[PDB]
Amino acid sequence: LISEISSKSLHNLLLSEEMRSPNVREVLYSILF
Amino acid sequence: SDYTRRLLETVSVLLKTIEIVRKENGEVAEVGAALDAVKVEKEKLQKEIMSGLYRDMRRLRKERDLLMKRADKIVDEALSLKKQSEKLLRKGAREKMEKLEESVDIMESEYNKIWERIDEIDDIILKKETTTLSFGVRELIFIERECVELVKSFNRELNQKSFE
Amino acid sequence: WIPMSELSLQQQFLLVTRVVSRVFNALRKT
Repeated sequence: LISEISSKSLHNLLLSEEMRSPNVREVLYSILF
Repeated sequence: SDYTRRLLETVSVLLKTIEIVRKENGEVAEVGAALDAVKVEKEKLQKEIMSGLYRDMRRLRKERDLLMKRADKIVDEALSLKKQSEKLLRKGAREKMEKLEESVDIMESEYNKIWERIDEIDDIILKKETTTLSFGVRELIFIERECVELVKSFNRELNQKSFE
Repeated sequence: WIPMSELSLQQQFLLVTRVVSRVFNALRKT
């Protein structure tokens, strides 16, 4: 866990730019399966 | 704060590299060396940041360990004096029971302040986690991304220059 | 934190590629 916090601070999520629901994510994962 | 200032000096040297490779058509590998110098200096400074962070969390976790070990010692004393009180109740020495219950009261008062110092340590290590990670490494990552985007922009500019 | 069950396919890709890139950088000094 030495570099895990550095990985946390590194990741670039500041711009979302997506613009649903978690059950929709469930069926998307099942469909991908 | 001085970490950001020194990396700002490094990226100002990188701006000088950009200037010289823009004026007299300098080698792009010079810009690569400049960006890699910013990279390795940011890396070693972030290593220094985690070195200081690990040093003081080791210090404060060692103090917290010492204090909970001492709390274990004090509750061991409480258990020992409680057993002495239980065995003394079968004898009938009331003059020593008052001293023993006062000894229990004082150790309970000490144990309360032990827990207070535990709570003081925990919030302090939490704040040390929050502030340093929220400012230092984030600012270094931001200036790294700004410098690599500037280098990419100039390299694509030189790509346009060479293709014309 | 913003836990792992909230990101997307490309964000999970960046997570897993950061993990394997850390493993790579740890293994390339051998």
